[PDB]
Amino acid sequence: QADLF
Amino acid sequence: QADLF
Amino acid sequence: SHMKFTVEREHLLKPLQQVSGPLGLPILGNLLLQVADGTLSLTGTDLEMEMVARVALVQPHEPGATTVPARKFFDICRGLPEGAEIAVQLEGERMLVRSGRSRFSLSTLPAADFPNLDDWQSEVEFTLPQATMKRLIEATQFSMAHQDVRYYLNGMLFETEGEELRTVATDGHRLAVCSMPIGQSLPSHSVIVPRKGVIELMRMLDGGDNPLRVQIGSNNIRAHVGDFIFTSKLVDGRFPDYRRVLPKNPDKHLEAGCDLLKQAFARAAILSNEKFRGVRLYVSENQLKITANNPEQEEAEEILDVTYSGAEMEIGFNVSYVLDVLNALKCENVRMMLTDSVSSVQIEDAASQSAAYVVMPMRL
Amino acid sequence: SHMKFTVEREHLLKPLQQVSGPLGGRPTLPILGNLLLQVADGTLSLTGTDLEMEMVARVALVQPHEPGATTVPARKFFDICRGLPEGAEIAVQLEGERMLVRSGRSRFSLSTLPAADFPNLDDWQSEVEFTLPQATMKRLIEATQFSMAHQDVRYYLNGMLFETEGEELRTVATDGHRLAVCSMPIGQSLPSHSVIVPRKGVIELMRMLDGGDNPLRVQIGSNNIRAHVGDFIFTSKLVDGRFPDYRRVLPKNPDKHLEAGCDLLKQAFARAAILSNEKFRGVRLYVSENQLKITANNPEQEEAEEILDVTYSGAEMEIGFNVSYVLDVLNALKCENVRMMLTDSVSSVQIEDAASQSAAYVVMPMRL
Repeated sequence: QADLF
Repeated sequence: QADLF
Repeated sequence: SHMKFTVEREHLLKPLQQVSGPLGLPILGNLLLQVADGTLSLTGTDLEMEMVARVALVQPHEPGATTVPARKFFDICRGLPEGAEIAVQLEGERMLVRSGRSRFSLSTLPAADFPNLDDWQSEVEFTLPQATMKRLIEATQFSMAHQDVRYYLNGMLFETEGEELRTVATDGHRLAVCSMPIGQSLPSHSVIVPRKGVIELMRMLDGGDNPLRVQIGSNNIRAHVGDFIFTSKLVDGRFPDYRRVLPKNPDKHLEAGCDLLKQAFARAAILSNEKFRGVRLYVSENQLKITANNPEQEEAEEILDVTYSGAEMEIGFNVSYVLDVLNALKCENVRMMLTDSVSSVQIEDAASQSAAYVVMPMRL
Repeated sequence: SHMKFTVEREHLLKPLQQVSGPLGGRPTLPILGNLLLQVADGTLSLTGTDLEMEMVARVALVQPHEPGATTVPARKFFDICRGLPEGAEIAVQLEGERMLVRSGRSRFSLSTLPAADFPNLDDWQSEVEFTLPQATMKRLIEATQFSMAHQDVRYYLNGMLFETEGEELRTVATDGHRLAVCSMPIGQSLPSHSVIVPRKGVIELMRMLDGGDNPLRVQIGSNNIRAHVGDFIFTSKLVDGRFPDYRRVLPKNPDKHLEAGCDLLKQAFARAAILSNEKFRGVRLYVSENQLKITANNPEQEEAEEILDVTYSGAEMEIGFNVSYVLDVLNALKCENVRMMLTDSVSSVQIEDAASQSAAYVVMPMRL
């Protein structure tokens, strides 16, 4: 999972 | 609790 | 060796849900699928019992067998749209499920590895309405023991006598007995069905008009309902005899409304000890007084108008056992038949003697 | 100090269930398991608290009463009242350190804790005030609540932003992987204000809305929020942190637009999810001319493939997502058609109802 911010 | 049998 | 079939989703859904019942070891998490001459057979097992469903195959098919994960297969079929055609085929060690432009490739385990119950012979056979079997189980199931060291109590007695089928359940503190006429002469036979088997048999009865056919062996019971076949192993041991458990001469008779009695016991239960659940009953002329107290010295008192003309007496009970009985008796009026402070009570529907309940008191 | 009241069961049941909302978890302080009961000039007040929030219900007393206050076990008191028959009259009075509950020939003696020991939220002053229909507040919370974090170390994410701007009330919720934003017109010019409501408070506030025609009055302070609905008053402390700015989270120029039926997209993702990894929940999306292909695989090498007809004219691309985050969005969008606005494989996606821009959803992808 990539971070949104 | 009393035993039934 | 190359199993293949095509079935409408709506003919697959109920059979998949049903056979999945015994589930909850790898192979044990799978359903056995078998295609042979116009029949798809689906089997689920936990080693103690097995559930089988038969689905007629009206579209071309190729014979064979495999085992597939039950939950994943059911969720796939359930998730497809209403009216979907489901094409299933074995491709090597994988089972393919195709419908529209949806494709699923499931892992499998060999059909030859699926466990079967041992071959057996039927001694007793009878048919009855589904609703009768449901009534019998529902009237007594709550009285079964759970994990008692006396193995034979963690189940339910199924007994044929004369023209009746009877169920008996007890945990050594309370007992429930129900019998129903089934319009056919039967041999005298008694078997203990394990509690998980009782739950599975209950779940297979939709209350519909498809009759239930029962077959009883020395070590097995089998129930046929529509396209479903349930088989369970039986429990060993000497089940208690309800005829000897029923109070000999319960001379003190109390009568009251079932709902009013149930609601008074349910309110008194709130302030009963969480561990012991003891309530105290005081019977006097046309009156019942229910009292409960807990370690915080909180107290509940209920006074009810009842029909009672006997001698005054005090008796203690576990309120959950009393409430279980009243909840099972889905009737207008209840009769409680008492002897003394140290003796069991018999409770029944004041209008029907088909079921009888026996509760041993507590020493408060 | 001789509290006494008599009330009809049906006037007591919904207020008891409501005020009990904030109670339930690890009951550390004993009095937190109790409801505060206060009788004063024609009113019975019932209060439940968990220290962070409080729920108050006011019951008009039409029968004689004597003023006072006590605290009583919430579950036992509610169960007693709920267990009494329809139409029962409930007479309650304090007798020493015990609270008595009488109805018909039913008598209950409950233990108490002093009303003087019941915790109250510190006195505060309202800065913002507005009224809106309950249905509008419900829509705002329901459109975003699922995107709040649970137990994140960035404590400001374990709640929901309540924001007033121009004539709108807006909610924002995010957990650092996905974000939900919804705004509705209030029909009143409002000052610009932003507060974080704790997640337990959001859920409770959500629970008190019956969607009914009773309007909702909101009051916002520096450290508190308060909602008045009919005879109920909910108050919560606010979360003191810097909430992310949705304006900076929304994809800058999502040039690749895909349109498809909401139900068809949701059912295809829900079937593909069955064969996704149980821990990581990864699905792979391949977009091509008027087509979406969804694939999922798990460690057992099982595979699900869904092909859908969609509206799409952009460049071909592959993108991975946690399927639960996608399904959450589609489940929240209770509409006919959806629009997914894409940039590239490493960038967030914006999802919305193709017919309404009132709510917007942003999901960060997974590395394929």
